[PDB]
Amino acid sequence: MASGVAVSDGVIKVFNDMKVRKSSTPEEVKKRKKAVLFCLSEDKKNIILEEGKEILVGDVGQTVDDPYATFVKMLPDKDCRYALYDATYETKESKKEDLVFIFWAPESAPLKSKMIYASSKDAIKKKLTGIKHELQANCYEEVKDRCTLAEKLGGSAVISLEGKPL
Amino acid sequence: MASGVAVSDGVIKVFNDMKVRKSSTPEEVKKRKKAVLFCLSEDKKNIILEEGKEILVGDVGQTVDDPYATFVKMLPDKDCRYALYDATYETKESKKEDLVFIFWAPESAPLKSKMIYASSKDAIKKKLTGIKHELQANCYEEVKDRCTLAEKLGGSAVISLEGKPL
Amino acid sequence: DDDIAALVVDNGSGMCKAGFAGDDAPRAVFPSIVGRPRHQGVMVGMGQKDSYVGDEAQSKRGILTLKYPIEHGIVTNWDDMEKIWHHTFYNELRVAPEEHPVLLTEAPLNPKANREKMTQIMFETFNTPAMYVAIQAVLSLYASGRTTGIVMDSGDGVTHTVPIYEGYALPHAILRLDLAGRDLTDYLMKILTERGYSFTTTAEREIVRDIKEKLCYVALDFEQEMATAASSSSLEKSYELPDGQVITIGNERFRCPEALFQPSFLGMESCGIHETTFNSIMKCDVDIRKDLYANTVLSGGTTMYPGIADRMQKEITALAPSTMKIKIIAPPERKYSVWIGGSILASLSTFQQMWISKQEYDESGPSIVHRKCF
Repeated sequence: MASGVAVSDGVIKVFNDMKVRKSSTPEEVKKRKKAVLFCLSEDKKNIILEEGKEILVGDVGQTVDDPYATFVKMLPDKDCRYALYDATYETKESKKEDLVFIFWAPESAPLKSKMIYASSKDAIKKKLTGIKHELQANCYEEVKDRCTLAEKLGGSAVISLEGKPL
Repeated sequence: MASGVAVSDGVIKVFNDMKVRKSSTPEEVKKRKKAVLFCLSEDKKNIILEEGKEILVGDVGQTVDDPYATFVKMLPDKDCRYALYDATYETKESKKEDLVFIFWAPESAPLKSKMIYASSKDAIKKKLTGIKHELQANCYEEVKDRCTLAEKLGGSAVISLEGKPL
Repeated sequence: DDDIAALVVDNGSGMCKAGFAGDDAPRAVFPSIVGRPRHQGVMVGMGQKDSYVGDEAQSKRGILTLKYPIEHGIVTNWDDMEKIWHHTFYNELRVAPEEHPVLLTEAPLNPKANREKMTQIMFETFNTPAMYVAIQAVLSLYASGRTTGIVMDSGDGVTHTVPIYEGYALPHAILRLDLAGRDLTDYLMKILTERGYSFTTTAEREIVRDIKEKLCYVALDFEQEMATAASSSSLEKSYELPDGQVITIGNERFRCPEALFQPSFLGMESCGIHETTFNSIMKCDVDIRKDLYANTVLSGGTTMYPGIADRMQKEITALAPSTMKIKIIAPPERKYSVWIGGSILASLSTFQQMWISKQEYDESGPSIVHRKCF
């Protein structure tokens, strides 16, 4: 196999928004998307962004202090989805942000949807024009764990994934 | 970097006073300022004179016989300050007075205040219109020592920094 | 956040870094490499998009040709340099250049032709509202709160000696030495290989970098130390490899830093770098030489090896005539001192008055940068 899907312009539009931040005032800094969920719409002809499911950085201040947990909750092994998440982590000087694509490809997910997803990773990153780092898990425990996110970092120079878990 | 601070008129006012002495009668000769402490006020926008901390020549006669010691006591490495001190020393004929700016820039001082101070030396002397001689130490031992003041002099023709220490 | 946080971009031969004002150190550090097709691309389907900047390119070194935008503190190829600035703002910092003004660092005695042109690119290519050019050696001396002295700067890619008196660098006291930080990493791997460990591919070169900050040590006395090493005992020191094996380093703990001090191990007939600093002092005015000894500052990249401060005192004492005091200035934040000096004085308010703006460039032109400094 090679590249299951060709692109519907939707992913690029939302990705572009994340890349420039699309923010100035305090009002929209908190409306910036820490994480976004991507999936392929029915017939799987096109790849798009899911309106219903997304994670905002403003949430940590607004009401939820663990964005990387909500993501775990809204990503059942029951459904296979594509996602972009901002690392937003501290390494003993200050904190930056690594763009990471999160692949959720649970083996146990319904075969019909999951199989196209699995086969489409080359096609999905094909439009990603090579992505920096990636995290992939097929189960809740790998997605849930702090260490998997920290593995990317290196793990010997990171005391605080979110300023508290490590 | 070039010149961290622009001037608030305060330093010039006090400096001008030292330059003409502003004295006639015996009453104000002893109220002349042997040493003055300068610092930059909060926000570091402006440079001024500290009302609380200063040294008077009259002190040697009045009650303290070692002005250059009191200065050491009131200049912790803990705080970074700018200062003007009058040499008031004897060289085997009689004694004169060299205007010297004393830079107190301890490495160990709180970084936030100290860092602006360090970067502001070109700016602070910029308003000084080039100053004759300067003494700079980042620790108590260099400020405490008689020899550092004597180094400026030359040191081979000075038997008495204050008429007794050397 | 909002007024003009000041984006600082620090450039060198390699291991470049950037951040925001008010910080105590830079937020992100990345490799300086650019890659395009080499050896016809390595087979099956060549043409694609290739111009990789960052550490993603490091893996891709075998299939992409790497060109250095910066060669030992200067920029020869501008096309590679532009990619780095694009990537730093948009991909590494992840902050819009438009809200925050950018400060660019420079190597001491930077050529005049380059200085006018770099300013030119910021104003038209990225439309940046404000920018400033600073010298890494000047800031490090400045950071200690001392304006009179000599600074030995260990850059992330190049080491320069720059004695500074009253903000002015001495043209007759500055020399260029090419061994600084990245080069040592290559060297450490090279001696590690000699003992009996397998390094044959550029991919695992990066791994020794981790080794460098954790395991590089400087001995109080090199020859005495060598005799101790033969017996082994407690000399061997543990280290973590991603796979699980631990590579033990015993007499290599002190020998690696020694290459700077003793180039002969490399195969160089050149004098040691500490000695090189001494030559600059000899050339300098005799009256201020005693002051210079008390004004010495150690900052940057690889000066953070423990025991280095102890070694410096010994060699300088042997090199110096005698009968006088030698004092070394040691700032806690010496690794980040170069970046730190630039970060703090970029947003106070009175630094607003001093900024070189885009609007000014349009009027006077390239000539403006020479005119307002001092």
